[PDB]
Amino acid sequence: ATADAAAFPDLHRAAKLSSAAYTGCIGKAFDVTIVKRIYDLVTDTNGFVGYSTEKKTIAVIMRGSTTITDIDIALITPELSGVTFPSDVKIMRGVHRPWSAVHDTIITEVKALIAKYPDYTLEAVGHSLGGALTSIAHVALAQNFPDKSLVSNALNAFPIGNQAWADFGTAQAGTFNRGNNVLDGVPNMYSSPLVNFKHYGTEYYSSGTEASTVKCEGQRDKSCSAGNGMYAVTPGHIASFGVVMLTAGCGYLS
Repeated sequence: ATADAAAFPDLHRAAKLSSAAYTGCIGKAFDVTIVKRIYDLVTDTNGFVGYSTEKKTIAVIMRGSTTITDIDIALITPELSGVTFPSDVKIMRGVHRPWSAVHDTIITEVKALIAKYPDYTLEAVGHSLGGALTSIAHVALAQNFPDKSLVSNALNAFPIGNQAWADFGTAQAGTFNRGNNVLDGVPNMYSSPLVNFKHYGTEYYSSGTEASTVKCEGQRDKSCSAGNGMYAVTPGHIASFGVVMLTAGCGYLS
């Protein structure tokens, strides 16, 4: 890993937006005006779609679980509208199922927003399960909207598929970032050789400050999550880039 303080402001924003999704902010989440509220009861999938006039983006913000204290890790062949998966790609059902429940609703709203704001770029963000969802959202958006710039920020996320999945994620135009925190073992789930799920993207890592922010080398840099000695839901999971989930508020008076 190498120092990359310059990465911190965008990841800090991503963490604020992710916190807003847990809070259930009304009208807006910081600079994002929320135009559509995404909800699936059975999969408890929640999130927001909207636009930022400040950033000139159309944003998909996914919530994590309402509890972190079960998830289906059976690998399945995924199927999503507007996405063409190679035959060997497999994703865990516990992420494909909730995403597939909301996929068409999200794509439809993004397409409507693109018509209204045709110069805006795309972004996707979320924390924990919301970050795992963002790792599929990245591919859904890249495949459905190949003429749009795209940046996705998955925070504190576990990996969701096999090597063919990770390779397919890497193949997409657009930038997928995995922003992780000290003292959090969730990104280390499913790393055992017998299970062998694979990350993609560029990992960034911090202890909550700009100065501590690094850009990691490869998927499992031992200076970042892979080396932190943690597994699953440990104390650092609740925070990302200086934001403790649920404590950011909404930016109402900013």
